[PDB]
Amino acid sequence: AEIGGDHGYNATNIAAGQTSGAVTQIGPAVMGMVRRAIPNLIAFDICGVQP
Amino acid sequence: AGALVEIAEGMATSIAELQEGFNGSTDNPWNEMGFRIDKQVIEAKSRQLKA
Amino acid sequence: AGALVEIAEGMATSIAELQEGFNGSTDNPWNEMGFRIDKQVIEAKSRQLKA
Repeated sequence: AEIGGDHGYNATNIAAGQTSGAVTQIGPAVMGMVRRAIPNLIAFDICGVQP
Repeated sequence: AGALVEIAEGMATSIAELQEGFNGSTDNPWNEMGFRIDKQVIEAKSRQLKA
Repeated sequence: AGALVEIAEGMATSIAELQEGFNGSTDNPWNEMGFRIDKQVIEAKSRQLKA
Protein backbone atom coordinates (compact mmCIF):
# COMPACT_ATOMS: atom_id res chain seq x y z
CA ALA A 1 0.00 0.00 0.00
CA GLU A 2 2.13 2.85 -1.34
CA ILE A 3 0.33 5.81 0.22
CA GLY A 4 0.56 9.07 -1.70
CA GLY A 5 0.78 11.10 1.49
CA ASP A 6 0.95 14.86 1.81
CA HIS A 7 2.87 17.66 3.42
CA GLY A 8 2.08 18.27 7.07
CA TYR A 9 0.69 21.60 5.80
CA ASN A 10 3.68 23.23 7.47
CA ALA A 11 5.15 25.95 5.28
CA THR A 12 8.68 24.54 5.53
CA ASN A 13 7.40 21.07 4.63
CA ILE A 14 5.70 22.40 1.49
CA ALA A 15 8.69 24.54 0.51
CA ALA A 16 11.16 21.66 0.97
CA GLY A 17 9.09 19.11 -0.93
CA GLN A 18 8.68 16.97 2.18
CA THR A 19 5.79 14.51 2.27
CA SER A 20 4.60 12.14 4.99
CA GLY A 21 3.92 9.45 2.37
CA ALA A 22 6.17 7.57 -0.04
CA VAL A 23 7.31 10.08 -2.67
CA THR A 24 8.69 13.58 -2.08
CA GLN A 25 7.84 16.09 -4.78
CA ILE A 26 10.43 18.32 -6.43
CA GLY A 27 9.25 21.82 -5.55
CA PRO A 28 6.20 23.92 -4.78
CA ALA A 29 5.88 25.20 -8.36
CA VAL A 30 5.94 28.94 -9.14
CA MET A 31 2.61 30.77 -9.32
CA GLY A 32 4.27 34.18 -9.71
CA MET A 33 5.80 37.06 -7.79
CA VAL A 34 3.96 40.13 -6.49
CA ARG A 35 5.61 43.53 -6.11
CA ARG A 36 4.07 46.50 -4.34
CA ALA A 37 3.02 49.16 -6.82
CA ILE A 38 4.92 52.45 -6.77
CA PRO A 39 2.63 55.18 -5.38
CA ASN A 40 1.84 57.87 -7.91
CA LEU A 41 3.02 61.48 -7.70
CA ILE A 42 1.05 64.73 -7.56
CA ALA A 43 2.92 66.62 -10.32
CA PHE A 44 4.30 70.16 -9.96
CA ASP A 45 1.49 72.26 -11.42
CA ILE A 46 0.53 73.33 -7.88
CA CYS A 47 3.94 74.84 -7.12
CA GLY A 48 6.17 76.75 -9.51
CA VAL A 49 9.43 75.01 -10.37
CA GLN A 50 11.85 77.84 -11.23
CA PRO A 51 14.93 75.60 -11.61
CA ALA B 1 -20.34 41.61 16.19
CA GLY B 2 -17.92 39.45 14.18
CA ALA B 3 -17.14 37.11 17.09
CA LEU B 4 -18.71 34.11 15.31
CA VAL B 5 -17.70 34.17 11.64
CA GLU B 6 -18.64 31.68 8.91
CA ILE B 7 -15.96 29.53 7.25
CA ALA B 8 -15.51 26.74 4.71
CA GLU B 9 -12.46 24.57 4.01
CA GLY B 10 -11.55 21.25 2.45
CA MET B 11 -9.97 18.03 3.67
CA ALA B 12 -6.27 17.38 4.19
CA THR B 13 -4.89 14.92 1.65
CA SER B 14 -3.51 12.67 4.40
CA ILE B 15 -7.08 12.25 5.68
CA ALA B 16 -8.81 12.13 2.28
CA GLU B 17 -6.59 9.64 0.43
CA LEU B 18 -7.29 6.98 3.08
CA GLN B 19 -11.06 7.26 3.55
CA GLU B 20 -13.13 4.33 4.86
CA GLY B 21 -10.51 1.62 5.12
CA PHE B 22 -7.35 2.22 3.11
CA ASN B 23 -3.82 1.37 4.29
CA GLY B 24 -5.35 -0.38 7.31
CA SER B 25 -7.18 2.69 8.60
CA THR B 26 -10.77 2.66 9.84
CA ASP B 27 -13.42 4.78 11.59
CA ASN B 28 -13.18 7.39 8.82
CA PRO B 29 -16.25 6.98 6.66
CA TRP B 30 -17.31 9.02 3.66
CA ASN B 31 -20.19 11.46 3.40
CA GLU B 32 -22.95 10.10 1.18
CA MET B 33 -25.92 11.45 -0.75
CA GLY B 34 -29.08 10.24 -2.39
CA PHE B 35 -32.65 11.02 -3.36
CA ARG B 36 -35.96 10.49 -1.59
CA ILE B 37 -38.74 10.73 -4.22
CA ASP B 38 -42.11 11.33 -2.53
CA LYS B 39 -45.48 11.51 -4.24
CA GLN B 40 -48.72 13.46 -4.12
CA VAL B 41 -52.10 12.11 -5.21
CA ILE B 42 -54.91 14.44 -6.28
CA GLU B 43 -58.57 13.68 -6.93
CA ALA B 44 -60.80 14.84 -9.79
CA LYS B 45 -63.79 16.68 -8.31
CA SER B 46 -66.98 17.01 -10.34
CA ARG B 47 -69.21 19.98 -11.16
CA GLN B 48 -72.57 19.98 -12.92
CA LEU B 49 -75.80 21.81 -13.70
CA LYS B 50 -79.17 21.21 -15.36
CA ALA B 51 -81.57 23.39 -17.35
CA ALA C 1 -6.29 72.16 16.07
CA GLY C 2 -3.14 73.31 14.24
CA ALA C 3 -0.86 72.88 17.25
CA LEU C 4 1.10 70.02 15.66
CA VAL C 5 1.70 70.38 11.92
CA GLU C 6 3.33 67.90 9.52
CA ILE C 7 6.54 69.00 7.78
CA ALA C 8 9.46 67.47 5.90
CA GLU C 9 12.76 69.07 4.89
CA GLY C 10 15.99 67.99 3.25
CA MET C 11 19.43 67.58 4.80
CA ALA C 12 21.84 70.50 5.18
CA THR C 13 24.58 70.55 2.56
CA SER C 14 27.36 70.73 5.17
CA ILE C 15 26.15 67.39 6.53
CA ALA C 16 25.31 65.80 3.17
CA GLU C 17 28.62 66.53 1.42
CA LEU C 18 30.57 64.82 4.20
CA GLN C 19 28.80 61.54 4.88
CA GLU C 20 30.19 58.19 6.09
CA GLY C 21 33.62 59.30 7.19
CA PHE C 22 34.59 62.17 4.90
CA ASN C 23 36.99 64.90 6.06
CA GLY C 24 37.72 62.93 9.23
CA SER C 25 34.09 62.71 10.35
CA THR C 26 32.64 59.62 12.00
CA ASP C 27 29.31 58.06 12.98
CA ASN C 28 27.41 59.77 10.14
CA PRO C 29 26.23 56.85 8.00
CA TRP C 30 24.10 56.98 4.89
CA ASN C 31 20.56 55.64 4.87
CA GLU C 32 20.20 52.47 2.82
CA MET C 33 17.34 50.48 1.30
CA GLY C 34 17.04 46.84 0.29
CA PHE C 35 14.55 44.25 -0.91
CA ARG C 36 13.34 41.29 1.13
CA ILE C 37 11.80 38.72 -1.26
CA ASP C 38 9.80 36.26 0.86
CA LYS C 39 7.57 33.45 -0.34
CA GLN C 40 4.20 31.96 0.52
CA VAL C 41 3.30 28.31 -0.02
CA ILE C 42 -0.23 26.94 -0.32
CA GLU C 43 -1.45 23.35 -0.29
CA ALA C 44 -4.11 21.54 -2.33
CA LYS C 45 -6.82 20.49 0.12
CA SER C 46 -8.98 17.59 -1.02
CA ARG C 47 -12.76 17.07 -1.05
CA GLN C 48 -14.87 14.02 -1.78
CA LEU C 49 -18.39 12.60 -1.74
CA LYS C 50 -20.06 9.19 -2.11
CA ALA C 51 -23.40 7.90 -3.41
